[PDB]
Order: sequence, then structure tokens, then C-alpha cells
Amino acid sequence: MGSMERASLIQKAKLAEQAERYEDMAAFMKGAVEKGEELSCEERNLLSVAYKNVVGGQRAAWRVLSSIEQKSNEGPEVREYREKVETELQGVCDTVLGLLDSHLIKEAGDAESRVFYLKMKGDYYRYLAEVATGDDKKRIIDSARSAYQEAMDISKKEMPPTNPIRLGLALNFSVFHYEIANSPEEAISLAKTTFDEAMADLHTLSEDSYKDSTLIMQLLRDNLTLWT
Amino acid sequence: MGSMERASLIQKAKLAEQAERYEDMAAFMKGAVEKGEELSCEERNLLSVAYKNVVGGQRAAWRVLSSIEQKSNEGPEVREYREKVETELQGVCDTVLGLLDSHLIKEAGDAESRVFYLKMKGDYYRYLAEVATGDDKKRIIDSARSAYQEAMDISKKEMPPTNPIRLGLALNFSVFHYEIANSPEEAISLAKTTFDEAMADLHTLSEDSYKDSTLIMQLLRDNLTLWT
Amino acid sequence: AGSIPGRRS
Amino acid sequence: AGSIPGRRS
Ligand SMILES: *Cc1ccc(C(=O)N2CCOCC2)cc1
Ligand SMILES: *Cc1ccc(C(=O)N2CCOCC2)cc1
Ligand SMILES: [Cl-]
Ligand SMILES: [Cl-]
Ligand SMILES: [Cl-]
Ligand SMILES: [Cl-]
Ligand SMILES: [Mg+2]
Ligand SMILES: [Mg+2]
Repeated sequence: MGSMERASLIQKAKLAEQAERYEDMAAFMKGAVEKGEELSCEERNLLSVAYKNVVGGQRAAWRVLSSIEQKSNEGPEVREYREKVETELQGVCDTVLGLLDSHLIKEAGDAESRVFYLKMKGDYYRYLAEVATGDDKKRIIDSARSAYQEAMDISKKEMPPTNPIRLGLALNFSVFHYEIANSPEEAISLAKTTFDEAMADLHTLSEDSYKDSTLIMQLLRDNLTLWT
Repeated sequence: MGSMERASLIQKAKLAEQAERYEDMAAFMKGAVEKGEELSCEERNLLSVAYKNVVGGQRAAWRVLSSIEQKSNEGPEVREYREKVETELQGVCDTVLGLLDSHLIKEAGDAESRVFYLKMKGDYYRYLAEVATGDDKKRIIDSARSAYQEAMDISKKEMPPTNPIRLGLALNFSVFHYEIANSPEEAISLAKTTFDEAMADLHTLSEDSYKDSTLIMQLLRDNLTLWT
Repeated sequence: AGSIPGRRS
Repeated sequence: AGSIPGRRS
């Protein structure tokens, strides 16, 4: 997207979101990142929404195909096609991780941007871990853990307990513990402590911030209900 | 898809449908068609389902963007992006029409296959007509009309009035009349006569054929309710 | 005005 | 177990 203006890329990313054209959205936001300027709060959300939708569809397809493949192991086509989808998913994750590494994270100095990008890094390594089976699943898991942990450390020092980025980070890190790291007790403890500390901070918030925070706290509660 | 077996392409098209990967589905079915053999009833459905989903998403996006563009005319980005989606849609329609012309239709001798492909031809010209605005909208509309008309003539001679392909052809031709050809009276008359002649033939059907036919008759009724 | 859904088969 | 939906913004 080298020949398109940064502002035009951002504008078209917003149009693509309205049209539910998430592959286009991601390509526009990739082009905007590669302009080399830092991203605003809104622009970070556009980047995240775009790739989350793209990889979300790939993950859903991979799970359908992985399930069919497992039922068959109780021609090569099902394995071959699952492998095709898996490779495409890995390529998208690698692309996002490449954007974070070149050079979003190193230029992110404010807590809001740095925690946002590191949560992103944890998420896309988590997606790689979901399909990993070889000699590097352990290394991929530790890469996810390390990103989430650095983001947690910053968010606990620099953000209030009700901050939606801090809450969503804790939510996804708890899902990492439960689903990836085989640490359901750590997952439950993190979700509980996150929820309780947010509840105690709600009195400080405006009506609109209250709605933002309580929405994510309900997601923590939904998981705790499923896990206990 | 020249290096993949026909049977593997068909099998993977079915997997892609289960995974809701319709772009992959269409590419697999395009490869199967290009093997040069005629398509079975089931295989024709796979081809149709694949491309209908692909162009259906493009049409939905085009309508979102066309609406935004019209509100703005009361930078070039919205027009440019609508043009991009429109070109992609036209390319998919041209691809399907190319498959029908090389060489599905000319090798289709049975009424069930020939009517199926000609309905397809009418549909994809109708989709081209939806976005056409230049010196060839009239020619595109007549191409749609001619395909639908030939399919109608065969279906009335060779198929019972309850045949689901005959009913769906009449449904889509009525939508063509209403939405494209500015002939709402022709649309209403066709839907009414189609519905009434099917109702009179239902007594000949098994329980399962009855369910197939009455489902499409309800779609005709839904349109008549909207149009009258 | 609805055409054949034709999205599932 | 639900992560952040993050599908709309
Ligand atoms: C990681 C992350 C992404 C988005 C949000 C957020 O503020 N949302 C609004 C309400 O629904 C959930 C998304 C928090 C954390
Ligand atoms: C053109 C066409 C395509 C499919 C059908 C059909 O038999 N369907 C099953 C029930 O729901 C609608 C699709 C008829 C005509
Ligand atoms: Cl494959
Ligand atoms: Cl900075
Ligand atoms: Cl564009
Ligand atoms: Cl033949
Ligand atoms: Mg510039
Ligand atoms: Mg062969």
C-alpha cells in the first residue's frame, strides 16, 4: 500500500469495517503501520479489530477441520486441507507479530500503547500455540507468556484496575492459563482477583466508563462461571 | 488446481463448505470444472453454493459502500473503495460465466443440468446488472433476460411445476423483473402463476419432495406479500 | 425481495 | 472460555 496516503488507508480501513471486509481492513491497516508513524488510540483499535476478525475466521475453520480429521483417525485430503488453513493462519499471525516487532512495540512509550501492543503479541503467539505440535510449541507458549507478563507488569503499575485494556489483558491472560498453559487454578485466581479489584474501583468512574468496565468484568465472570 | 485429482477437489469443496471457507470452495469447484468432465447433480450444487456465497458477500459490501457514497454526494476514498469491490465482484461473475461458457452449458443435454446452468447464467448477469451504469447496462440486462428465458422455456416443457429447480428459476426471474427490468407487474404475474401451478401439482409428491417444493413456494409467497 | 438463498448445500 | 471478542470497533 506504499502509494496510498496514510490518511486514505485509515479512512478505507473504517469503510472496510463497515462493509465487514476484514481482509481488506487488515491490508489497509498493515499499510498504515508501514508508513512508520506511531498509531493513535483509535488506529490501534482498527489494527486489532481487523486482524482479530481475520484470524478469528481462520481459527474457526481450523477447529472444524481439526475435528473432522480427528474423527477420521479412530485419504490425505482432510489433513492436507487442515494443513493449508493452518499455514495461512500461521502466516497472518507472523505478519501481525512482524508489525509489532517492526517497529510498533519499540516506539511505544506510553502505558496505553505499550500494554496494548504487548497484549496483541501475547494473543498472536497464543493463536500460534493453539495449532503448534512440534519441537517449538513450548517456545511459542513461553513467547506468549512473556509478552502477557510484561504487559501485566506495566498495567499494574500504570493503569487503574478498571482500565478496559488492563481488564481485557487479564481476561486473555487467564484464557491463556486455562486453555494453553494447563494452569486452570492460575486462570481462576487471575480472573477472580482482576474482577474483585475492578469492582472496588468502580466508584471512581463516570457513567460511560462504568459501562465500559462492567462489560469486560462480566466476561471475566462468565469464564469463572464456566470454570467453577 | 491442475495438479489435484478431481475427486480430491470435490472432497475439499465439501470440507470448505463445512468450514464456511467459501472462497476456497469456489476455487476447488473451479478446478473441478476445469477437469473437463460434466458435473453431477450434487457437484452442480457445490459449484453454485460456493460462488453464490462469494458473490453474496461482495454484493452486500458493495451495497454498504454504494450507500455511503450516495450520502456523500448530497475525498475520493469512498468511490475508490466501492470501485475496488465492484471490480472484484465483476471478476467473480466473469469467472462463473466463463465456466458456464467453457464448457458446461454446451455439454449439458439433460433438462436438469441445462436449466440449472442457464439459471446460473441469468443470475450472474443479474449481479453484473446490479452494478452496471455505463453503455452496456442494457446489453447486460438482455443477456440476463435471454438466459432466464431459455431456461424457462426448457423447464416448462421438461419439468413438473413443482420441480425445485423450475421453482427457483421462476423465483429469481421474477426478482429480475422486479429489481432489474423495472417490470413489477411481470414479476408479480410470474410469481403468482408459478405458485398456483405448483400448488395444483403438490398432490403427486412424496413427503420429502413436498417439503422441498413447499419451501420454495413460500419464498414466492413472501415476495408477493412484499410486492402487493 | 428475496432470490433463492442458495447458501447451504 | 471466552477471550475478548474484539470484533467490533
Ligand atoms: C484487548 C481489549 C480490546 C478491547 C477492549 C474494549 O474496550 N472493548 C469494548 C467493549 O467490549 C469489549 C471490547 C478491551 C480490551
Ligand atoms: C436455483 C435453486 C437452487 C436450490 C434450490 C433448492 O432446492 N433449495 C433447497 C431448499 O432451500 C432453497 C434451496 C432450488 C433452486
Ligand atoms: Cl489443500
Ligand atoms: Cl513513542
Ligand atoms: Cl481502494
Ligand atoms: Cl452431456
Ligand atoms: Mg503522505
Ligand atoms: Mg485423475
